[PDB]
Amino acid sequence: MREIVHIQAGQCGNQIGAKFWEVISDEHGIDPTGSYHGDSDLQLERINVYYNEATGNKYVPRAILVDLEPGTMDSVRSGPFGQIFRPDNFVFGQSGAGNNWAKGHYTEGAELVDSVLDVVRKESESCDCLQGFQLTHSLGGGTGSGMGTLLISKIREEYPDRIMNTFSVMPSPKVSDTVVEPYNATLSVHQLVENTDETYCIDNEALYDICFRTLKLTTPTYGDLNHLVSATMSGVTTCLRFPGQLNADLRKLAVNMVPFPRLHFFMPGFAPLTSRGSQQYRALTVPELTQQMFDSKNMMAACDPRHGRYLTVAAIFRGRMSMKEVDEQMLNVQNKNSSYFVEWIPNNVKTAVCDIPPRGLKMSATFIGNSTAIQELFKRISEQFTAMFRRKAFLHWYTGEGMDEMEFTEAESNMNDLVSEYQQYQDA
Amino acid sequence: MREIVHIQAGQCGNQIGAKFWEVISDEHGIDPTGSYHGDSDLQLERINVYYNEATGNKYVPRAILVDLEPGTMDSVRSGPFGQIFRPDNFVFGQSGAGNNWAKGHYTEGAELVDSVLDVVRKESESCDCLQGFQLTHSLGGGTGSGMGTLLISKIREEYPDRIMNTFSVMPSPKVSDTVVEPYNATLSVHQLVENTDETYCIDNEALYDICFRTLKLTTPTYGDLNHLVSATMSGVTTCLRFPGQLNADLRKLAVNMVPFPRLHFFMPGFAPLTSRGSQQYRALTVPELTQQMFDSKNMMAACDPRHGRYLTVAAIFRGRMSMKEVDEQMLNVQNKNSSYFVEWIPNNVKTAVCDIPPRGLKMSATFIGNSTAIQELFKRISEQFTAMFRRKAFLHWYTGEGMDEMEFTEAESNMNDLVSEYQQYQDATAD
Amino acid sequence: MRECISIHVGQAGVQIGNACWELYCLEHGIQPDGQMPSDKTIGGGDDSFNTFFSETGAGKHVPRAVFVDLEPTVIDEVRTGTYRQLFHPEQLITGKEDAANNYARGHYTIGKEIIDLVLDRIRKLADQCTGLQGFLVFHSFGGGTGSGFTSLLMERLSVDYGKKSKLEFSIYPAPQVSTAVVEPYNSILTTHTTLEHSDCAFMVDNEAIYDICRRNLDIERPTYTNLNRLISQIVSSITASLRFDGALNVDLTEFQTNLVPYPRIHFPLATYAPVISAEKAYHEQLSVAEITNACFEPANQMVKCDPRHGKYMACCLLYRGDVVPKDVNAAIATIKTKRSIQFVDWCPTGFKVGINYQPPTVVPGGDLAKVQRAVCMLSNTTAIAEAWARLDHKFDLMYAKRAFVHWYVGEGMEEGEFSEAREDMAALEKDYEEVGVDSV
Amino acid sequence: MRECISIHVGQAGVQIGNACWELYCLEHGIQPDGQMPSDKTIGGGDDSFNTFFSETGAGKHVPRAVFVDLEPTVIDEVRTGTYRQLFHPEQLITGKEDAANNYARGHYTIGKEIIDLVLDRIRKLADQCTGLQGFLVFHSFGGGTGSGFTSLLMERLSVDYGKKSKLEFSIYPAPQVSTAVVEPYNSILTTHTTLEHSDCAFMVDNEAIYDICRRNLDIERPTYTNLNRLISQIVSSITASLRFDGALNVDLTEFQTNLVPYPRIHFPLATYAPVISAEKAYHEQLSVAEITNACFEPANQMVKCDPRHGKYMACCLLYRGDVVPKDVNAAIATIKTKRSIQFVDWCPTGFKVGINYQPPTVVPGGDLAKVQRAVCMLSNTTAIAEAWARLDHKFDLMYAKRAFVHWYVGEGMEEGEFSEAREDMAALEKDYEEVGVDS
Ligand SMILES: Nc1nc2c(ncn2[C@@H]2O[C@H](COP(=O)(O)OP(=O)(O)OP(=O)(O)O)[C@@H](O)[C@H]2O)c(=O)[nH]1
Ligand SMILES: Nc1nc2c(ncn2[C@@H]2O[C@H](COP(=O)(O)OP(=O)(O)OP(=O)(O)O)[C@@H](O)[C@H]2O)c(=O)[nH]1
Ligand SMILES: Nc1nc2c(ncn2[C@@H]2O[C@H](COP(=O)(O)OP(=O)(O)O)[C@@H](O)[C@H]2O)c(=O)[nH]1
Ligand SMILES: Nc1nc2c(ncn2[C@@H]2O[C@H](COP(=O)(O)OP(=O)(O)O)[C@@H](O)[C@H]2O)c(=O)[nH]1
Ligand SMILES: COc1ccc(/N=N\c2cc(OC)c(CCBr)c(OC)c2)cc1O
Ligand SMILES: [Ca+2]
Ligand SMILES: [Ca+2]
Ligand SMILES: [Mg+2]
Ligand SMILES: [Mg+2]
Ligand SMILES: [Mg+2]
Ligand SMILES: [Mg+2]
Repeated sequence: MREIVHIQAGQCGNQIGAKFWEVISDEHGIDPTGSYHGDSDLQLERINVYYNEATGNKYVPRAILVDLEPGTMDSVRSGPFGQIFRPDNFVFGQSGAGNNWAKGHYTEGAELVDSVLDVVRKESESCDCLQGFQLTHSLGGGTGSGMGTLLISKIREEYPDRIMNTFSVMPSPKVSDTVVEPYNATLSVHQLVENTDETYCIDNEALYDICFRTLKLTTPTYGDLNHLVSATMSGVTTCLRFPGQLNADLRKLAVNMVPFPRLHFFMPGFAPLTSRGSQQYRALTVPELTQQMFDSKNMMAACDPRHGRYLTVAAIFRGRMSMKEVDEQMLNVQNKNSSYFVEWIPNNVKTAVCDIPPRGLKMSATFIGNSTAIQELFKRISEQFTAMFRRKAFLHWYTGEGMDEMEFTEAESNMNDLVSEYQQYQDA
Repeated sequence: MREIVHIQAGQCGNQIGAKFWEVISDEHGIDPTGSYHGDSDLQLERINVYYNEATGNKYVPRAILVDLEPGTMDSVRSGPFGQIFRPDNFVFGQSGAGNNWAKGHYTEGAELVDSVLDVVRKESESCDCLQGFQLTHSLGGGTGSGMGTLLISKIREEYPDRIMNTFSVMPSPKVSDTVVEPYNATLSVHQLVENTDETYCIDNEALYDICFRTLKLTTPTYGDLNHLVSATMSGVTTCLRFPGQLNADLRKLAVNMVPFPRLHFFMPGFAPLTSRGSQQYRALTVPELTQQMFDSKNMMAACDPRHGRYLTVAAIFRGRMSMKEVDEQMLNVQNKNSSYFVEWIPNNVKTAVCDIPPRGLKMSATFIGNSTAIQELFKRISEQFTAMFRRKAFLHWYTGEGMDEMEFTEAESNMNDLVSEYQQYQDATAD
Repeated sequence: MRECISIHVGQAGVQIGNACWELYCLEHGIQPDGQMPSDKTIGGGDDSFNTFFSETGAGKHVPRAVFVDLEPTVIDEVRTGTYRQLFHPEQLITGKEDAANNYARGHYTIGKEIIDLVLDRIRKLADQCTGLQGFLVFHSFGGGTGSGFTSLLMERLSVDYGKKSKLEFSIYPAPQVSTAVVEPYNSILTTHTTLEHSDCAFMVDNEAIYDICRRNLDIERPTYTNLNRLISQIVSSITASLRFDGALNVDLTEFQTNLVPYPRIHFPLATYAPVISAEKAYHEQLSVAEITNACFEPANQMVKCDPRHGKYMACCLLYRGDVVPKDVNAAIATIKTKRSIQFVDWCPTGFKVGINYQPPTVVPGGDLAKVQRAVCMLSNTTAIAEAWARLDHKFDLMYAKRAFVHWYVGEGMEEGEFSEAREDMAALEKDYEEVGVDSV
Repeated sequence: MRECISIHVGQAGVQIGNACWELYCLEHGIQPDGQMPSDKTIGGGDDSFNTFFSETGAGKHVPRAVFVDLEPTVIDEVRTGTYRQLFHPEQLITGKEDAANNYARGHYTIGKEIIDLVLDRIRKLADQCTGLQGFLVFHSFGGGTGSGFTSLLMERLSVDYGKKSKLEFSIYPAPQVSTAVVEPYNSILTTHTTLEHSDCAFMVDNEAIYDICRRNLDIERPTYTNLNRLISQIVSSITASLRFDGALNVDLTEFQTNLVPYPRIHFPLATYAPVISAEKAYHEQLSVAEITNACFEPANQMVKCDPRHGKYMACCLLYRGDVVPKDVNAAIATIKTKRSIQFVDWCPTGFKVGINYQPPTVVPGGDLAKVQRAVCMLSNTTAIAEAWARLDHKFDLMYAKRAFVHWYVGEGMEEGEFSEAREDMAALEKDYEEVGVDS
């Protein structure tokens, strides 16, 4: 049955997670009360990947909602699709994490973590062929960053052979809540390097630039940012939700996308870039879809791919289109940018097609790249970490929760190594 | 409920003491029988500080009347507001003191110092929250000089953490009562330097001079001298009797005026001094009040403030004026006279305002200064003392009571140090 | 939920408490008898204003507040004032004899007689909280109670409540309104004694407030009533984040993480705009850009100091009323250029913004004009050390001669506690020096 | 009579096995429910098709087949398809999770747990055989199951059935259709492990079948259905000798005697002609000489190589349809002179010829047109070593940087098995060079 168990933790993780369920529910013909009201059998062929079948022919998402404060919990329970969520899958505290990784990972999160693990199991217990876990969170706060990584460590201990995949939102000074966001991010990236198999780097800096530079949105909101996120999450999970010539799962994804274990951070890309209302009166030729997908202005992570090299690429075209012209246009790209693909991994670009497009678009394209250019992201966070840590500024917010400086030193040393490893294959 | 217990001792003590109660009684709207006949609620807000409530809406002063002789006490009982006082709080003897400090401190005053104490305890115990004691006396006589300081010492033993405030009258030969007055004064100043927290120096020489020169009074009597004292006691106690903060009580005054324990002798000033002269055109303004208030001619002490420096100063204006003008004028005096203010005590001049002016004055201004120039007053006593002691004049008056010459030279050398201290801080700099 | 208890100590703390709670009521629609017709949940609820107001079964909304003073005259006015029915009597605590402008009496001689009772009352309030967040402490630096008793209370609060956060709204002494000569002494003593027990302190320089009331409000001779009405506006702006909700409203605890880079460096500088009289407000409306620029005028600051002679480590802008983000962004952009905002090299040069949508209120008969939008800027700048230097220097002038020191030693204190307090002040001044130095 | 059991492993093996068994039925007259009106001995017999079909008392004809996949979505198709009635539930073995395109996972992790079950289900089939000849194993090179599990199966089959023949039908990986980046890894690993356990292996390169489908059938984007329906035509031509009366390649041992003189060099090239689009309503009927000559055209080979630049070791010609010998001899006489056919000196230069009078059957609704004569040429030429060279080079590019190796080491396989397989591959390449290279 290849079931997937979804977890969303913290404010960011629960707002992007709720948008994800609202988007793919629509695509699978489910309504806010969990009853199927669609027209295609393709919508239900792999519905059990993300949904449990309720007693009375309704579908409930295999999702667990986690937070250290009830604020965002209630915003979801009051949203459009808030009623489709199993009421017993809401685990929350009252104290909050104060944008503090330490509180989320060591002190406040320490007491909620079993309540969360109790639901994961109940939910995994009901899985016929559990495939792995999928987690949504930001890295710049405390609950999703600190507790989120604590859950990953907890879950891997009990399911050491299931696949662990995360949608992780990187912080950026252009959309910042607090100044300690680099501290929170660096400590989390060290966890992710060790404890997950696949991480989608969703960069708030990139999301901001797309909204302000391309979409012409003067004062972008998290709703605008999150519209890009859900479109990306829809596309990047298309191969798991619908049947195709390639019946993909998380493990097959990992075995073909990650050549070296630590290098498991992917750049997502999406085309066409649309806005809230949008309009889409002119459809896009596959040549346009393909050329947009690979431009830096369509990257969901602020990295210039030309500054690096693609180790492995994975692309999906959605809608009624000539699979021949998709093949032609994709092979024309590899030849137009041959020097941005490593030559020691033959045939490292794989493309798939699915005739079911997302809501409000005649055709689209999504793309994951395992590219050495991702090193620019980690470098940017590293430089901001160091400017503060050099003077031990704001450290008292963490040492007052039992943390030592050595932990920070350790965390950054491991992230500079990761930058080095990426640099090592840029010159091959 | 910040009660003060008032004590009057001796002729001067009861004289100026009687006029004090006359004046503040008229300000708070209390008649000679103790009924309230005023018009403003501000008169009864702090009435408890100086008056007890008596069953039936009577207001009795919290005063104790004391003297080694019945003369003055019969008279205070027959003047205005004589019936206001509690007849129990009259404590008089009969042997008298003969203007001899030794008799009031060791022998005669001793026989009577217990009776006075029982009345103090009775009044003190009846206080919601006792504040301190204020004593009106003289330093030249025998009773208020000798036994007044004996009382201060006895009260301090039982109330060691309360405030001890005195209105001490200095002797001047222009109003001379007796020749031995420099002895009594020195022996008293030695007690006041050690056993009181704050002493107002009401100087008979300064009072006589105001009446002669300014008020143009050829034959100034004790009644004329005392109208000046009563005007001073009225203003110097204004911030204790009416709503408002800043020196609202005796301890806050002590903390803000006494930078070193021994230097607790204040120079009072008053304006307008022309209480009943013959030059009209007064047209008193905030600027003129400030100017006059800091002039040697307006000081109830024979010292020129420009011969020393102010450690601290407290000024209170009464009447209807613009606060901003007072502020500006008070600033203009400090700036224009900066050389006469120690630089090491920052913001050492505080100003208070009260809406209620004194009886018969559109506006007045009272001044309390802690100035090193006061050593002029102590120097005058010392050299008059030394003129007698050098020749051992009249010592038998005191040795016959048991005193020894060491007691004289002790008080002598102590007051020499007091002058030395004031000079030390006059020359101290901030760099 | 996440309740804050407020504690008002001494005259200044009590009278500022008056101004604040009167304003809170007019901002939430609470009447002087504690009834809130808009509140549809009787006896309780988890509304944002419940962080500061509890609820009885009769629908009364009672401030989570304790007033304390070592003498009754000031609290007696609350007990018989317009809002006498808002508080239970047990919330108003008074002694019979105050500190006499003496730290020693506030911390020991007199204060020790009433401390237990004050803590017992605070406990009562705390037991009614589902998630106590911390305490707000209002006091003066210069008074005997405001310094001495506050320090004693601060120390006891750390014992009974551990690391639960304590914020200070302190009054810094100014000569135009000072009531005691020894106020520098009391100031340094309480500052040294509370530094390690306080997570954040908002200093209000009485001279800054006095001069603003004079220039901006056209008040010839400001009184405590004038100063206090304007202070409560600053306090209302800072606490509004916890008493209101909104899509763009940011919690003060979030700013707290940005405002305090090291434990001892927890003194933010507050600016408020617009401070305008009705006679002048009528005519000119004030845009977001206009009020934002006013926040970088030295003349509008709560503490006298020149921020262009220092370096910023944090800048928070707390807008309130008719304000949309597009305007704020435009304003900062221009400010960033026409101004000299210099940040230390170890922290990002950004402006943290929060926008409450509940517009500002004015007490009837106040001197401030009613405006459609306002802003309070909270910034951590090394420039505030100037206020430390000035206060420290007045201390040095007196202590060199040991002036007035006998009033403290006579109460039990030792000279060593003066040099100790001063040594601390000296380190604090060096601490501000060091955070501003550039990195290697 | 001697029996053959077919084993289908992985997705490619199962889906190709489906296409073949469907074809077998259309060719022999077996209906989708197992009935055979042509067959007159009910529930018994010793006819030539009994080598692939057993009989029940009720007249049902059952394929001697076994389908094994580590995941059920592909075998469920067989279990609910058109010929579902043809198979017994025990003939379909499905697992829980697949090999994840990981040879290691297929051979070591999932393999250790399913091997015994599969061997038992085969034992049941064998027990029903009076004189089993051996096995035909269908699988892909690149799949984790097709490569990882298959090699372990071949290892055990050699133990359980020593004197039996093992024949292979292997799908060689092509990027146009490949699904994983590590398929070169899986190809080298399984080739090294099966080499000693396979007697003869027919490689089909998906690149060749793909282009034949676009060039000759006019299919823009060929899918597995197109690809597979053509592969089963070749497979059917190869196995027709076992299911029909004849004298050439009548048992799995002749396939080696006639095509494999060196054991290690057991990869014959398959060429097939004519491939004609069923959308061509009118087409000229190619002659024996014309279709025979097309056998030496590169475009028609199952693997894209150049036989002109190699040597021959054995050439088999298998015609189906209207072919009299006289025409074949005439065709061979010409192709000798014109074309460049050079045999190894240690071998006779000639051709073994087999003619089956029944012409090729085409699945109705398929892509291929009905023809009156077709030919499959099986030739053991050193030219096929080109495919080993390209595959070995792709292996070398990745293994040089140790890319993706951690996936295999994490299943318990040790890294040294990689170079041990590569060392074997390098030996194979040199074996080909020596058999047919000159100064
Ligand atoms: N802004 C402001 N400052 C005040 C107020 N009341 C007093 N102050 C200032 O506070 C200082 C004196 O402290 P207070 O609060 O009066 O004294 P306290 O804390 O009651 O202390 P004690 O009277 O000695 O027991 C001086 O600097 C005054 O100017 C007020 O209502 N507002
Ligand atoms: N000709 C042909 N090739 C196929 C078919 N299915 C898969 N392939 C090819 O075989 C390789 C993948 O092997 P599969 O059979 O899909 O894999 P598997 O044996 O199921 O292995 P796992 O999925 O890893 O358990 C790729 O080169 C595919 O292109 C098919 O039906 N026909
Ligand atoms: N894209 C996006 N980023 C968000 C969102 N909410 C918060 N963030 C970012 O996440 C970080 C703060 O983490 P948050 O989820 O608020 O904290 P937590 O509740 O402690 O996990 C900052 O970098 C924010 O900019 C959101 O809805 N969308
Ligand atoms: N101003 C003033 N001084 C007085 C008065 N009566 C006495 N003195 C002074 O008091 C001193 C003598 O003390 P006195 O009170 O007569 O004697 P005692 O009763 O023994 O203390 C002399 O310097 C007198 O001038 C009076 O009514 N007013
Ligand atoms: C090495 O290159 C590969 C990457 C992956 C993959 N495995 N199958 C996939 C492929 C997908 O990308 C194209 C997706 C949709 C992402 Br737009 C997928 O679900 C996430 C699984 C197989 C590969 O050969
Ligand atoms: Ca309520
Ligand atoms: Ca038969
Ligand atoms: Mg947040
Ligand atoms: Mg006499
Ligand atoms: Mg007070
Ligand atoms: Mg499979």
